[PDB]
Amino acid sequence: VIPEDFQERVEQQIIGATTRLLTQTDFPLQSYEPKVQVPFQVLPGQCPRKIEIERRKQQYL
Amino acid sequence: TALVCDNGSGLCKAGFAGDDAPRAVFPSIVGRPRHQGVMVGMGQKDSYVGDEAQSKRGILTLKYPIEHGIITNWDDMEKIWHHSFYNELRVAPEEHPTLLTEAPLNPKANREKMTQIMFETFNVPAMYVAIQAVLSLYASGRTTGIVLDSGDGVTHNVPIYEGYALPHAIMRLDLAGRDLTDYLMKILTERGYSFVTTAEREIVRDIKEKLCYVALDFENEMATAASSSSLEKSYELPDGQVITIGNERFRCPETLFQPSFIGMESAGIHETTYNSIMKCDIDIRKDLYANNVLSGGTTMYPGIADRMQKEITALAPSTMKIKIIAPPERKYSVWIGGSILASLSTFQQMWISKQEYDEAGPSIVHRKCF
Repeated sequence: VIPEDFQERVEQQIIGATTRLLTQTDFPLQSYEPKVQVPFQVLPGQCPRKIEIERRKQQYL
Repeated sequence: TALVCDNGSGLCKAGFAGDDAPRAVFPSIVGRPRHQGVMVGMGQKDSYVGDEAQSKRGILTLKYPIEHGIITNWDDMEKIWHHSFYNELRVAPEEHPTLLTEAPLNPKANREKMTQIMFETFNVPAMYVAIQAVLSLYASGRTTGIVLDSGDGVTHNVPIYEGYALPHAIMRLDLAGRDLTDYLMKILTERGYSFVTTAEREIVRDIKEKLCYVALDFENEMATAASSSSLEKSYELPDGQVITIGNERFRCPETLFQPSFIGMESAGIHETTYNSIMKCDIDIRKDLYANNVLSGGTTMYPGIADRMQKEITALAPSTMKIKIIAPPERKYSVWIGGSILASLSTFQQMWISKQEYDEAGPSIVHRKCF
């Protein structure tokens, strides 16, 4: 048999996931992002732009 | 002996008459220390002015004086002149006739006010006024010319005939180096370099001086730039990040011909100049086609002479020898003209002077002057 429903699986779920709730805050996320001048479309082998943002912010924190 | 001071809105230039170059150049900015009580405690002077103001640009207040080519505040401009005379020129202003320069069509009151402030406060015995294009044509060395002038805060075209400006054919266009920097900033932001701070904006200005150039056949140039990396030119920021610019280098200059990129609707500079000469009279049109001369900072861009030559010829009837001329020093050339003009001994006979200055006084800058 192909049992009926995706929802039946979701109902069968049991637990609260790791991070979803305590992580919540009022702060806007993109607002965290430093300015940095790296283009949008880096040359392959360069870090793509979004990586630089994460790294810089993590260093700052 | 004589002094010459000039303001293409962007940067201002100070020089001794007859010299083949001005003795100092410094940028058109004033700044007051933000706590007056500290300043009076120090005795540190009223304002930083010229480049050291830039060196302190963050530590204090900064303001511009001559926006769109017009005096925004007299008191600031006189502080500029004070700094020029003492710090750059050192001379006693009382001892040396002095030349000051203005954009065209300056509202009449401003001429009188400017005269009054110079004569009464600065105490030189004699002074003269000139309209920038008129001095730049003097540097070119014609009485008979149509001038293109663009200092980074304004641009104009000016017909001048046997040494006079035919007023009605003058036009203003509010599209100048600042606007070009802002458009370039926008399009690099679309690349993702996102210059916004004053320091970065100055870096943009440097990029304009280093790497811009006009296209000829713009659509062909753009296509070839899209076709290949070979047009790329790279630059490294002061922080040591490398930035890479293609089509944008010529595309940014296009805005002069192509103001729809700015979303303003008056036709491009070539068109405006044609329409001006159309306001001038066929009697003199030929000589105007004969002497097209480029002035002020924006003319710095490579190749613009050829682009104008083509586009003017197209807009013109194909029945004259169009001749662009881009005298190498064209931005300084405005001041160079004044330097030679004041060098002319007969201009001493033109001098407006203290004795007249009592009775004939403020009005003669209208009545006697040109």
